[PDB]
Amino acid sequence: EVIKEFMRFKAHMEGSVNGHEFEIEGEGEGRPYEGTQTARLKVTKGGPLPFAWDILSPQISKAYVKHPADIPDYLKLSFPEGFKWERVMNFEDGGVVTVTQDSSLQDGEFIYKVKVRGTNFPSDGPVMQKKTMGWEASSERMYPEDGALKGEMKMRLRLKDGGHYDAEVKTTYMAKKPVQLPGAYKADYKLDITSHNEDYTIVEQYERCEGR
Repeated sequence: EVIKEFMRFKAHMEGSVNGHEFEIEGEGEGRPYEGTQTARLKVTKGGPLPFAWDILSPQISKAYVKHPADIPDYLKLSFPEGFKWERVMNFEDGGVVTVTQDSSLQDGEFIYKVKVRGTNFPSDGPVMQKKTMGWEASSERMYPEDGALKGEMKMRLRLKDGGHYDAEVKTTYMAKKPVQLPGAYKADYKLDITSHNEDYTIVEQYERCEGR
């Protein structure tokens, strides 16, 4: 049908973190029913970034989440029109990241438009000093509320110096048509940076996500 067993995507991201503006463009591919995907991203403006790429990686794809048959796959069902999402991440040291995203399907490939704002990150923190080392696996609590599918999760970022750096995350995912919302369930994620040049202006990532 509209969602094939293999799908490519194009992504464009604009934003600002602690006042630093940037643009990122990327292309990816994956297997939406198996919950797996990879992408190649390039910082096209504002590179090299003065902050950890790790805060941007989750803002680059929910059409690729493996679901059981008895769970309506609301975000897949939303296509060809698609869906929008709005996210707020509250980090333990007061940093905040907010995101608004549009997902659409244009002639057989997914199109992602992302806007990112980060603010209040301590200048001496792991984000502005780039001391981060990738996200631990996460479980997102999914639940229907107010005509939308909501997600909530605590995410933990590994630090290069030893510890962990935590965020509280809340996201609203909204189909462009009112397709069948699921009941409550959990989506488990693993997101890895698989390749990156010295300054991270070219980065590759891989993610597996499965609803339980």
